Amino acid sequence: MVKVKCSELRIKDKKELTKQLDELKNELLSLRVAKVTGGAPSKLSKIRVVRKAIARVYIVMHQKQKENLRKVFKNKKYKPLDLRKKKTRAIRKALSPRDANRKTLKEIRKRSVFPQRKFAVKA
Amino acid sequence: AAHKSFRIKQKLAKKLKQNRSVPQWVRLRTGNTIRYNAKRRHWRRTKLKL
Amino acid sequence: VFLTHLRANKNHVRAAVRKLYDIKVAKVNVLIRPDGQKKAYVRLARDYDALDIANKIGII
RNA sequence: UGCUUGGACUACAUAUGGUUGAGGGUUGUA
RNA sequence: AACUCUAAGCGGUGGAUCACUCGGCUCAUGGGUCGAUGAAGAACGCAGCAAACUGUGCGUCAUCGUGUGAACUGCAGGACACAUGAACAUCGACAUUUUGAACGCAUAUCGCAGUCCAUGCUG
RNA sequence: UUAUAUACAACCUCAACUCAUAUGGGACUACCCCCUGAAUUUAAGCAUAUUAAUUAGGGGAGGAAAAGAAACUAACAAGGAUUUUCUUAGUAGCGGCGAGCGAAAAGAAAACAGUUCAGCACUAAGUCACUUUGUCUAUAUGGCAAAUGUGAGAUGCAGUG
RNA sequence: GGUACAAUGGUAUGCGUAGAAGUGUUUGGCGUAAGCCUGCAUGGAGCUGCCAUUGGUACAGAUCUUGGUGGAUAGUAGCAAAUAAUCGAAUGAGAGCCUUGGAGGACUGAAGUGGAGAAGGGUUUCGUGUGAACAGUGGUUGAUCACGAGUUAGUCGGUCCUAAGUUCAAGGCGAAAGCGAAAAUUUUCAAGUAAAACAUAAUUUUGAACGAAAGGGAAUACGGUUCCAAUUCCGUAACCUGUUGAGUAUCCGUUUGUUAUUAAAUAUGGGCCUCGUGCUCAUCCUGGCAACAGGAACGACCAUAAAGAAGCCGUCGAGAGA
RNA sequence: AGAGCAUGACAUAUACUGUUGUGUCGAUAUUUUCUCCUCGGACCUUGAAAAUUUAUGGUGGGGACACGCAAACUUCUCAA
Repeated sequence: MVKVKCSELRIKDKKELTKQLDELKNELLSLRVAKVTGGAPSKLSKIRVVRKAIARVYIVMHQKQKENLRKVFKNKKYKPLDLRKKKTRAIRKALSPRDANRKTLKEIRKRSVFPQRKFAVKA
Repeated sequence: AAHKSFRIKQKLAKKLKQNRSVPQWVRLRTGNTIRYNAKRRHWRRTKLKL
Repeated sequence: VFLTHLRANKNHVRAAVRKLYDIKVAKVNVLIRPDGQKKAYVRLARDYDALDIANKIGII
């Protein structure tokens, strides 16, 4: 065969991804039968070859659907907690810098009348 | 005991599968040092305390 | 006889072998082996004779 | 309706609102 | 050619001595990052042949994308899947079982629920 | 209204929810803050003392933490937040004045950074949070405006100070 | 003052796979001595003299520490409790074992050494294979070692209920941890509705949960079957729980078969009326004097009663098993 | 189901099985087993609880009507 590529799995449809999922599932079911009934080739080692072939149809189906939810939970505040930036717990709480460095009107008025002047000293 | 729980039967199962020898190809790998199994228990000489 | 997933509750195994092998079941019994794997003795009905079903599975 | 199977949810303490309310607690137009 | 004494030689028993060192220790430098978005920890599973360690979570000794550009090896088997990419790193994607602060109630129990959405069997 | 006999209202004190949104527990151990607090030991015995305002126990954080811009020194010709090192100094003091213990100002360095409230004759609540609607351009606990929609707010929000 | 060990800084135009360190030795020596140099033998990749400066720097002792070893001793240490084996055969490299089967003498003597369970154990079970080690003798066998397998439930248990008790719930308290509290804390803290009216309306607070494989607690037995499982598989005959469905406590006097008499028919009475078919009345079951009976014959809530529900020693009678 | 079972008479070679007979009377004593029922005793000792279950009673409320069509979460019988 051809190694099933995530690069070429991505151009498929929603139907063809889960219709390729069951027929690789059915192979692994038949190779699971043939492992203990004395599989007559020295190995039908397509166990690992189709075991990882379904992991990638899964990966591609799963990130074709989370990237679609991220398209719907654009423009809405209160997106799900999974489509929301797990950085660290400390970083998510600690005054989002859009008001960690906002300032009082008394300090914006001390700011605009005496700037640090730029000077040099010797004779 | 012949009336056990599900959780003692799975910890008894895992110590049962772990009571194999070392496969003998493993001593054919390159620069190998594993000779015997060092975590073999007998049922009659070392108890499990479960 | 099958080896099944350790968390399959006998309405799984009855429904699994219908979907996979196009049969019907009289009775399922269920064991958990002393190595820790769940068996399932799936007695078929009287119509689905298990020798026609065994060689179509792949076993003898 | 009917049994199974899968999923979402159902802890506590708190803040701010919302919503339903209690009280011969002070009062008011009648 | 009793046994004994002593010496050396040879053989044994033993594992010192010396020479090694992907390990320790000590000093210094740069950096600042866990967790109710489920941490640390635990448990059990997962490999063609594997018990441990290491890795992982039914997508289970791996994993998208990248980098590099021919291996992996104990033995098979395939690599026609460089030449549209092996094996490795790297890792930003998806994912992460039962647990655990552990959050329906319990738990020497895989015990007992509720509410709700679906499907799979009446009509 | 309230012979607790028709409503009606508004507050105030308190409830309830699988309400909307959020927040908190637990881990680590070297350093850090808050607490609690011994005895061995030494005194050639031993009780105060010492060990020690320490081991152990408890709690809380950060990449540092704590401290910090004077209710401080000095007695000068005066200095000027904090913290660290050197010196002061094993000094002044404290002590069965025994064993022992024991700082600070000044001086010399490293580094340097300053400020904000409450409370007045501010002299039109001049403020804020939501929510919705336009509409910016992170996959934004964002940006602006509209309705000033609903609330916080006169038991005091902003600006000045 | 001198000598051993290891290093660092210098130094020796040092030494070394043409054999370094180490070790061995009747090679020859030197030194009062610590020690040193040397030959040969083994060994296989590093090391030494000098000046300085050093340091985890020199062992016979510590009932020293770790390891190894000797005698004692191949043994007058010992392998003597639980009565006892013997014949012949086969297998085998080898047999007193456990290896087997046959015969035979014995023991346990059923309060057992028999047959099953609960704790606990965890694969030890079983088949085949087997070589060392282990079975304090042997071993052809094994609870050893290798490989393969094996544990089936609506009825047996768990699970459900509570006991003694326990864990938590904010009255509380404590610096906190947490009470080696037992909180009983706690505005409506709990229920209730083929669900209402001038409060919809009647009612209750000890919250909650765990804690019994011997207490309480629905339902199954036989015959057969395996190398290995059976109240579980197989056959046969039942049973319980839940949910639907069907049948079946009300098949009249009038008047169809029938002139009334009746027949279909738990089955009418009344008064009049042409009799009546006119009119009107009527079925949430019957029997027995009773004790109580039958196939059924108002679980929708309150109330009360009973069952669950019980100890120990005895006991006439009955049945079962033996 | 001369069931099944067991004892027993033949027949059929592993040639993949059939068969004929039996299984019947009486009566002991089991203070020594287990159950069931009865009736007692000792006690300044009086010998669990809850789920669960049933019967009754009560006020309302439900149904039922003869010229016949019915019924019945029906405490009845069966079925899926």
